[PDB]
Amino acid sequence: PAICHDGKAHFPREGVFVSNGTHWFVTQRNFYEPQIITTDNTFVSGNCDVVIGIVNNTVYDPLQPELDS
Amino acid sequence: VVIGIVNNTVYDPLQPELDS
Amino acid sequence: TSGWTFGAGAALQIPFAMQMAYRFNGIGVTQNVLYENQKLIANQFNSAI
Ligand SMILES: *[C@@H]1O[C@H](CO)[C@@H](O)[C@H](O)[C@H]1NC(C)=O
Ligand SMILES: *[C@@H]1O[C@H](CO)[C@@H](O)[C@H](O)[C@H]1NC(C)=O
Ligand SMILES: *[C@@H]1O[C@H](CO)[C@@H](O)[C@H](O)[C@H]1NC(C)=O
Ligand SMILES: *[C@@H]1O[C@H](CO)[C@@H](O)[C@H](O)[C@H]1NC(C)=O
Ligand SMILES: *[C@@H]1O[C@H](CO)[C@@H](O)[C@H](O)[C@H]1NC(C)=O
Repeated sequence: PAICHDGKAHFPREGVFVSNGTHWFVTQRNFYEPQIITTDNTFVSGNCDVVIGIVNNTVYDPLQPELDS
Repeated sequence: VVIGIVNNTVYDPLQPELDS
Repeated sequence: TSGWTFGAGAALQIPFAMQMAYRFNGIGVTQNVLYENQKLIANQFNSAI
C-alpha cells in the first residue's frame, strides 16, 4: 500500500508500488514502467504505523542529490 | 482580478531545506 | 480478485485493499483516506451486507 520513509508513510500520486524482488518502484497501473521512488511521484500522509501492509524502504529526494551547493 | 481574495501566506518548502 | 481488469482483458490480480484504495481515488478522495481507516470501512461494508 505505501512506503515507510523515516517515520512517514508515502503513497503514490498515480500508479502502484511494485518490486522485482530486490528493489521497489512506482509504476502506472495500466503499463509496466518502473520509476525510482521519489518525493515527486509519492505524496506523504499519516504515519508509518496506521496502515497495514507497510514495507520499509527509502524514498529518493531529487531536490538535493547533487544540489548541496 | 478575482473576486474574493483573502490575504494569507503560502509557504515554500524548498527554502528551509536549501541551506546550501 | 482483480477489480475491473478482467472486464478489459485478462484478469490481473490485485490486493482488495489496493483495489478499494484506487476506487476511492476514482471518486475524488485520496488513497490514504481508505488506508488510514481501512478497518472502519471494512466493518461498515460488512454491516451493510
Ligand atoms: C531489480 O531492479 C534493480 C534496479 O534496476 C536492479 O539493480 C536489481 O538487480 C533488480 N533485481 C532483479 C531481481 O532483477
Ligand atoms: C498477508 O497474508 C500473509 C499470510 O496470510 C500474512 O502473513 C501477512 O501478514 C499478510 N499481510 C498483509 C499485508 O495483510
Ligand atoms: C520498519 O522499521 C521500524 C523501525 O525500525 C520497525 O519498527 C518496523 O517493524 C519495520 N517494519 C518493517 C516492514 O520491517
Ligand atoms: C461576499 O459578499 C460580501 C457582501 O455581503 C462581500 O463584502 C464579499 O466581498 C463577498 N465575498 C466573496 C467571496 O465574493
Ligand atoms: C491584502 O493586502 C493588500 C495590500 O498589500 C490590500 O490592498 C488588500 O486590500 C488586502 N486584502 C485583504 C483581503 O485584506
